[PDB]
Amino acid sequence: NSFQRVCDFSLKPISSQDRSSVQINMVQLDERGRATKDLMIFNVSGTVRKNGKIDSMLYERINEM
Amino acid sequence: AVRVVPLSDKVAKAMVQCCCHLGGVTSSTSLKEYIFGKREEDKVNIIDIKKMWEKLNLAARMICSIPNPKDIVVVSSKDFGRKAVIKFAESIGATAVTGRFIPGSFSNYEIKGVREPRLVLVSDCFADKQVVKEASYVNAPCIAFCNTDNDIEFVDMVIPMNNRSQSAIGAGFCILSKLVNYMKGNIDKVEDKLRDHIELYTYRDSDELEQLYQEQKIEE
Amino acid sequence: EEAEWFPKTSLGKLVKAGRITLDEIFGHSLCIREPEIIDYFLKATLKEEVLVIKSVQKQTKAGQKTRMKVVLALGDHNNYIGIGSGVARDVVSAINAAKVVAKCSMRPIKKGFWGNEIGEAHTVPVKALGKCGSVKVQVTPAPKGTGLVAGGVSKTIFKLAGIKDIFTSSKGQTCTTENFARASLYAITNSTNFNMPNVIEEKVVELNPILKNAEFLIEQEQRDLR
Amino acid sequence: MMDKLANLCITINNANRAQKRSVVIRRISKVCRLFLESMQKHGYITDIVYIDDHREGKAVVGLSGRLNRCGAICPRYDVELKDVERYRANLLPSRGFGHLIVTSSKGLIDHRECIQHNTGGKILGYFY
Amino acid sequence: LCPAIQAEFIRSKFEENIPYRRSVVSAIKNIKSAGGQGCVIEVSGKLKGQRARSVKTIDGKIIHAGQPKEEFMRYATTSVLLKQGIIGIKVGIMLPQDDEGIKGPVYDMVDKIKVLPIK
Amino acid sequence: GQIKGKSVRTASKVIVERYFNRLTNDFYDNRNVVIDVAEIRSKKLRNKVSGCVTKLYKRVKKNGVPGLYIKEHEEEREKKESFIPKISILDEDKVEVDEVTMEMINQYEINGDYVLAKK
Amino acid sequence: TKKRSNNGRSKKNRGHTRCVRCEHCSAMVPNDKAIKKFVVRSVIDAASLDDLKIATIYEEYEVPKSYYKLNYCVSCAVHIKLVRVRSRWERKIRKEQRVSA
RNA sequence: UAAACGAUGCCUACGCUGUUGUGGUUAUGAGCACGGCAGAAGAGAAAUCUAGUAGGGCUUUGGGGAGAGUACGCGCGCAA
Ligand SMILES: [K+]
Ligand SMILES: [K+]
Ligand SMILES: [K+]
Ligand SMILES: [K+]
Ligand SMILES: [K+]
Ligand SMILES: [K+]
Ligand SMILES: [K+]
Ligand SMILES: [Mg+2]
Ligand SMILES: [Mg+2]
Ligand SMILES: [Mg+2]
Ligand SMILES: [Mg+2]
Ligand SMILES: [Zn+2]
Repeated sequence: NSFQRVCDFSLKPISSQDRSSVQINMVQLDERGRATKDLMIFNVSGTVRKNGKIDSMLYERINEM
Repeated sequence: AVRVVPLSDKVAKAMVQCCCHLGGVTSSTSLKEYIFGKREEDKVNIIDIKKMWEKLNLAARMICSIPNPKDIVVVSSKDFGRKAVIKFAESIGATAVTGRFIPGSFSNYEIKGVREPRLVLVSDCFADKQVVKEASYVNAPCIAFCNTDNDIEFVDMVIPMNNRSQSAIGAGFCILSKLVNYMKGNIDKVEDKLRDHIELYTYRDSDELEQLYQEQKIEE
Repeated sequence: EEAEWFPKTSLGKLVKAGRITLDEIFGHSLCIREPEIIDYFLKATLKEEVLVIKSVQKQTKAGQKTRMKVVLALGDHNNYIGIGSGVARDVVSAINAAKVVAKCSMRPIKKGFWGNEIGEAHTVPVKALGKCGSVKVQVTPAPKGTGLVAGGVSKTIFKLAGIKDIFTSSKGQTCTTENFARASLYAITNSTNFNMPNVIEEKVVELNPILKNAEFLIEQEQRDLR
Repeated sequence: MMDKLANLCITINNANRAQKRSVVIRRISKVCRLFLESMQKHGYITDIVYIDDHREGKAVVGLSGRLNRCGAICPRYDVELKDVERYRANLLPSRGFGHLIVTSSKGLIDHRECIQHNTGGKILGYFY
Repeated sequence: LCPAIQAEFIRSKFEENIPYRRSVVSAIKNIKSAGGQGCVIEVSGKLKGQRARSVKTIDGKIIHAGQPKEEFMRYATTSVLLKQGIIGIKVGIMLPQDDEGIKGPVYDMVDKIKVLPIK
Repeated sequence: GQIKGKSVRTASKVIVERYFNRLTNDFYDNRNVVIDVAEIRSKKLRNKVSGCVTKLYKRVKKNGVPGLYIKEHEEEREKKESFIPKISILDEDKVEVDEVTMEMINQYEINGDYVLAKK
Repeated sequence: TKKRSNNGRSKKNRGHTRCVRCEHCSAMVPNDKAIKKFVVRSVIDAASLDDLKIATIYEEYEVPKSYYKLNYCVSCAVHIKLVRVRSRWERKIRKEQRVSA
């Protein structure tokens, strides 16, 4: 439904109006370092983006994984 | 740890000759995490190699995620860094913009010839400020090469590298091109074609090209 | 007599082909940049009301040059509302202009219960505040069967949004109709996005529909060309 | 000097707005401990450590994504059980969730436990 | 493309007691739909009270200056008598270019430059 | 007060960008080319255009005009850009480098043939 | 409304400063506010140096210079055109002027 | 008594970055006290920011223009 989108980095809902929200998709590495059909997916709000804070935060979470 | 395509000794050497690691004198709270010491003689900050390889790998990964590669838009509005974009985009199937980025050209339907982006790439993003600003209206991520003096709000992936020297610009673009091709299986090893490509991308004056023409013709 | 719509934008291609629904649009926070997109789904149902007409003036060597400024609301009495202003030489032209702005700024409005979850949801979920210029508005949930305790302009807006009971308070220069209209629309909007205790568990994830349908759109690229 | 229970609240409110996950709080008293321990029972904060520095005291805490706001009331008004719902309606956003904390002869308790135990007390603070 | 017809459509609607705005808007649609590349309409008089005014409308392309005005531009003027006084109507239309010379001039304007495409 | 103007200048640039292979230094040649390649009706305008074309041609020839694209020059540029120097700094296996870099090498045990810059 | 962030003067962290007198009209002006101008002028004009070369008794001669610091009040500086009115964004630009001769 | 003005009360908090000063101290990496400057984010009717966040403590003080900081009484002062 219309009310089920939540930001991964700031843990609050994203409103339908936010032009600066974006979704980031990345592939997963294969054995011997090649590519695969499976995707990482992140939903990120505009508030982090206006500040500049997203650069470091994403680097943290790829390490967490 | 992050799963990254392995470093190889000649590649490492290559970047060091290309002077990728020489930052400026200033630094920013966003970029402290990439520096590893300062030159006692010069006050120049030195960039961490292992981190540079990491974010280069991370960029490559997400370039692979978007079908119909034409929808990737590469921009770089400066000579001294021009031809790199023109070749790089062809190596992956992307579209490009070369001169002044006409403001409104993503926003406004009437301005022809530039596609609605799904991913924007920028080099030396002190110029091309408009491009980073405008992509924000159309829900596109942004990837930029950047240096310790400068800082950006909307850039999602900041690849750290020298951006103020023609040696350096060539190195970043040349390597990243190869990774994207490798990740897809278009090539079998990355050390294959170093001095050929890295030179092709490197910027040269008209005055040099005259000399090289005359030399080449004498050799022919 | 009528003109057929050719979609100017990528999302526009999907709606005309019939590959998408209006909840999916709002759910993924996609931009709307063609009014026809809203017409396609809601044309049969939209009501509108003009909140204010006023005359504005610019002084020149020759005299005052003058124009008509109109502000209105579009809404469906169920879920959707949007607010729009336009300026033109003529009151008709101004209405045409205002409607474009309204359609490009429609939003879905959530609802809730004053007490227990018996029957249908009828009020705003949570007490919230909206600010525009010198004007501040606060909305509070209300028991079923109280009706709309609301001032002149804001009352129309709650009705179009499909709210049945509310309590309202207000501060500032409410004579300025544009500020009072925008502030009240922000108040309900802010209430819908409040971080409810359940929200973290209700979370779902999906790939963006424009990336999901890339194959079809690539066929449409070649079909237009050939 | 600032009130210690006021200082606690502003420290966590600002850090939450700035999107930090953890903070150090610099001056701690007996009721500050009990307040934090209340927020842990209802799952608003996750991890607590106390540092025994011989200089007043200090705490390190992990914040959850569920915390929107908290605050202290000054002064600490006395309330009969008849009065508490008035304060509940003034402070909290909804009838469905959130906590108003009251000190009593039975420790810190919330506005629901007041009905169960049949006791008023003194008003202390709130969170949602 | 005949301004003398359209002006009499306008004059009729005044006697039919229909607002000038609606009447003029209709006239402009008819002129444009029939292929005119632009037109000008002015109404003048005791139109909305005791103080007289004139209201002028422009659409598309209209030429005012030089010899190109004598070959592309067509004009008509009329007036309607009402209980309060005479209301005057001016209509001007710019004809389309026409390679067979029926609807307008064969040769396009003297100042237009066109460069041919390459093989 | 003899300024070509925006119509004349636009037309002239389109002509040089597409017919450079047909033009020369001479006004009288250049006028025969524009009489063929363009639809200019006014006698005064075709003289203005042909005069403007000669001036552009001599600029493009005597080291360049920016923001003007000539196809056969793009061909020359590409063939020139398609070259690698004999001289290189990539193939020398030995290197001298800063002291901090030696400590960065030490912290990651990097294999090679690095030496301190003598300075 | 407040036109300048620094109130048009260079005083900060002080109560009071010494006054000086305007070169053109002798008005009192605070030292931290006065418009200042530096001059280094040859005693002998450029149009005479070619005569000096035949007039002097010495093998070589260096002309003596004269040195001045001048102070002006706002009204005089504007009227003599040492300074001019500037737009709302230009007002913020600060650059050192040339030494006069 | 002053346009006694940074027209911004006093203690005490929580708070982003870069740069430049003054005085001590230094594992030479930096700190502590007192400043200037330039952005950001929030805020505000805007201009702008001693103005961000907040039921921390205590004092002064305003309530549409005028008449009026004037009349009568009182206290200080040689008078003003
Ligand atoms: K007249
Ligand atoms: K003073
Ligand atoms: K000054
Ligand atoms: K006073
Ligand atoms: K001080
Ligand atoms: K204020
Ligand atoms: K008195
Ligand atoms: Mg003309
Ligand atoms: Mg003034
Ligand atoms: Mg005091
Ligand atoms: Mg009063
Ligand atoms: Zn003076």
